[PDB]
Amino acid sequence: HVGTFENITAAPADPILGLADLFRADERPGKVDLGVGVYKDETGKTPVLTSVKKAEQYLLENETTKTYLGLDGLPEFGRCTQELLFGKGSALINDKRARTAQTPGGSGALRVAADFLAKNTSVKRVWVSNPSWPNHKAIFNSAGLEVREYAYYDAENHTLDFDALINSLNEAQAGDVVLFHGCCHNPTGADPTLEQWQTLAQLSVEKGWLPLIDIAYQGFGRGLEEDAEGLRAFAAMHKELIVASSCSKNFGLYNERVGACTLVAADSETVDRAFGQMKAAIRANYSNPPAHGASVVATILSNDALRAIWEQELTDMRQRIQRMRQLFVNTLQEKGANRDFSFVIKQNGMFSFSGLTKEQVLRLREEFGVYAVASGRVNVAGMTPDNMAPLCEAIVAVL
Amino acid sequence: HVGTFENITAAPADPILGLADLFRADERPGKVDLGVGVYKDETGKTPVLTSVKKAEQYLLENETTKTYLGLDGLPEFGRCTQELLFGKGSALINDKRARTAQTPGGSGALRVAADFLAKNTSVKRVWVSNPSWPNHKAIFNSAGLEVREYAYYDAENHTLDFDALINSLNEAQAGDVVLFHGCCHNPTGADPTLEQWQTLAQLSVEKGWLPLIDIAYQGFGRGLEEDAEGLRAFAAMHKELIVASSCSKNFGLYNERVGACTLVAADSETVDRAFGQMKAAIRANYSNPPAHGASVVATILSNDALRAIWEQELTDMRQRIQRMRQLFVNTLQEKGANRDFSFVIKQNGMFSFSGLTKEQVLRLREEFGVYAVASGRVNVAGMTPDNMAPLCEAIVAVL
Repeated sequence: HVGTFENITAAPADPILGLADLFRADERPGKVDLGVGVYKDETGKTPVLTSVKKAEQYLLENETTKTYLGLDGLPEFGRCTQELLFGKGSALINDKRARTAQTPGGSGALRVAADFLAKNTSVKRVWVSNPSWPNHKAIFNSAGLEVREYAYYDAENHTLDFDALINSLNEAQAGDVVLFHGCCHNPTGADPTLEQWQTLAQLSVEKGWLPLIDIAYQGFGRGLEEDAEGLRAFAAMHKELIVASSCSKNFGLYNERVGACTLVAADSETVDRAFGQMKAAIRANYSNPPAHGASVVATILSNDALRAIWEQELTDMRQRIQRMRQLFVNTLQEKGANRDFSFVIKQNGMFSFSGLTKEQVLRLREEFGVYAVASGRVNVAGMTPDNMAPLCEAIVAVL
Repeated sequence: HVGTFENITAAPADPILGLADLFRADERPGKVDLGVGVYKDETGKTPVLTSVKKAEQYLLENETTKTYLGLDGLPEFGRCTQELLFGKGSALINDKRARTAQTPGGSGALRVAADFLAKNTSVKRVWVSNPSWPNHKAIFNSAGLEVREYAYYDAENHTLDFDALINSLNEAQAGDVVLFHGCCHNPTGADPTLEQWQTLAQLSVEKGWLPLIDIAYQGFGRGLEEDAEGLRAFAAMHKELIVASSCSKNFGLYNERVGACTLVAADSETVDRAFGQMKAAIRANYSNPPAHGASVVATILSNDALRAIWEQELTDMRQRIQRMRQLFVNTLQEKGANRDFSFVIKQNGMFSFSGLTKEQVLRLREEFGVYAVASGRVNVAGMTPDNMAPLCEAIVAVL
C-alpha cells in the first residue's frame, strides 16, 4: 500500500522565512530589517508589556484551576472586547444584539467566522482590499468562500482612492461579506476618514453587504476610541456585522493567541440563534479557546491601575511609530531624496508601502543590508533614530 | 434587503450544558457529579498541578517576548512530546521520521489533522469506536470527512469485544483513517491488551489503514510508558501514523489548549513535505498555537526535578482513580447491589459505562442528586471516600 503522505506536494517556500534566514546569517553590522511583522521598540526588542507581566503574576498567584472554559471562552474577556469595540454604554450592547466568542487570535476569529458563515448562511464571497492582508484569502478559502478584491490603495500617488473603492464595490452583491480593516490598514496604513466610513456604512445598508471588520491594531492609529470610529459608524447603521478582533499587537500577546469573533444581529433572539451555531463551529475546531492570554487581557482591563499602565504602553507604541514616520520623511529629504514621501506622515500604524520596486528592494538588501519585503512594505517600528540616516541614505541611493 | 442571520436555524440544545445547568440550579447538598469530563481530586477540585505552577513561575521570571513563533509552535515542546509518545531511543525519532506541530489541545490537533488530510490526501473516511469521544464526528465531518463506527464495547457483558472489533474493521478500506484511543478508552475504559494492540497493528499494516492515535490520557491507565505501548506497537509496524496528543488531562492544562499533532512518515523528506502542508492548514485556521501551556510542558519535561514532581502527581491521579474503582465495587457489594460491578476494577482511566438505564439515571438525578450522563457513563474521579456510601446506596435503590 502506497503511503498516504508519499505523494504530497511540498508547500511553496515561505519567502518571509527565507528573508529572515538570510538576515540572521548576514554578518554586516549595518543590516536593518524593515520586513518584520511585529512591533519593536527603540532597542529592537518586542518585549512583554509590563502590564502583561503584572497580570501574569496575578494569575500565577490566584488561578486555582485550568478546567475547560465554555466554547465562547472567558465571559469577562468577551465583555471587555465588546466594550473596546463598541464603547461602554453602546446601544448595541444594551440591546443585547452582540455575542462574542473568545478565539485563538483574530486569526482564529476569522476562521471561526468563515466556518460559521459557510455552514449557516448563503454567503459565498468575501471582499477584501487591494492590497490585501495575505492571510485573509487562505482562511476564507479554507471554509469554501471565494475571496475578491476591491479597489483601495492608489500606489503611484500614495492615497486611498475612495472613489475607486466605492465604484469597485458596486460589484459586491447583497449577502456578500465585505471585509474592512478597522484601522491601520495592513499593509498600507491608509484608512478611511470618518466621513468615508459613514459613506461606506450607508452604502453597505443600501447594497445589503454583511460587513466584517478585522481589527488588530486598535490603538496604533490615532487612539483606542478614534481607531474604533469606523467600526462604530458601521455598527450604527447595520442590523448585522461580524468583528474579528485581536489583542496580539495592542497587548503584545502575539503568541498567546488572544482575540475574538463578535456577532451582531438585528435583535437578541437572532444573535443568540446565530451564536449557538457559531459555537458549533468552534466545537468542530479547537473546542475551547486558550485561557492564559485572554485571562491576562481581562485582568488588565478589569483593573483601573493595570489598565492605565497598558493604555500608556499602547500610547508609547503609537507615538514611537508616529515619530519614526516623521523622522523617515525628514531624513529622506535631508539625504536628498529625489521625490516626496509625505504620504508616510498621512498613514496609520506600523506598516506603509515605501513605493520601492522589487528591484530597489533587492538592491537595498544586497548592497546596503536593508531588508524589506518584496511588496516594498516597510515596518517603521524597524526604524530607530540611530539606524535612520544610513537606511535613508541607502534608500536615496537606489531611487 | 436584510438579515444574513435571520434564517439561521437554532442549534440543538446540548444536553451536557443542560445537565450542567440543572446541576448548577440543584441546591441539594448531597449532589454527586459523575457526569464531569475532567479529573477531580479527593476534595472534588480540578487543581493546577504543583509542577505546572512552578513552571509558570519560571516562565514569568524568564520570558522576555511573546512574539510569534512558527506555525509548529515551540520546538522543545515538540521534542518532549515525541519523546513521551515514542520513547527514548526510538528508531523512528532517530531516523527523523516525525514532525510535531504544537496545537490548541488534542482537539486542535484532530481538526488540523482533519484539514490537512482533507486538503492534501485521498482520505475520505475516518473510523471511530462505538462508542467514542463525542466530538470526533463533528471535527472530522467539519473537514468534509465521513465518520464511520467500528465495534468495540459489549455493554451487557462489560468487555472489549475484540472479535467484534476486528471483524467490523474489515469494512475499513486501504487509505481510510482508523482512529484508536491510545489508552483509557473514552468513555468505556476498556483498552486493548498489548497482544491485542500488536494484532491491530499488524491488521492495520495488512489492510493499509492510516492509524490515527488519539492519546489524551497517557499516564492515567497503567503509567506513562505502559500507556504508550499501544501507540508504540503501531509505530513499530507503520511507515505512517498521525498522533493527536493532549496535555489537557495529564498536566491538568485543559483550558490552555496544549496538545500536538505529530505526523510520522516513511522518512525525513516525506514527513517534511507533509508537515509543510500541515503548516498551511494551520495558517488557514488559527495560525500560531498558544504558547503558554506548551512552554509549561517543555519547562517541566526538560528539567529532571520538575519532571519527577509531575510524574508523582500523575501517579497520584492514576492511583486515586484505581482506588475509587475498587472502592465503588466493594461498596456496591456491601450495600447489597443486586448484581456484579466487578468489571469496573479492571477498566482504565476516569470513565466507565455504569450499565445504568436512562430511567435509572433520571431517577438517580431527580431522587438522589446523583448526576451521570444519559449514556450511564460515570467519571469515577467524581467519586471520593466521603461520597461513596451515599452514592452506592442511591444506585442500589434504583437497581
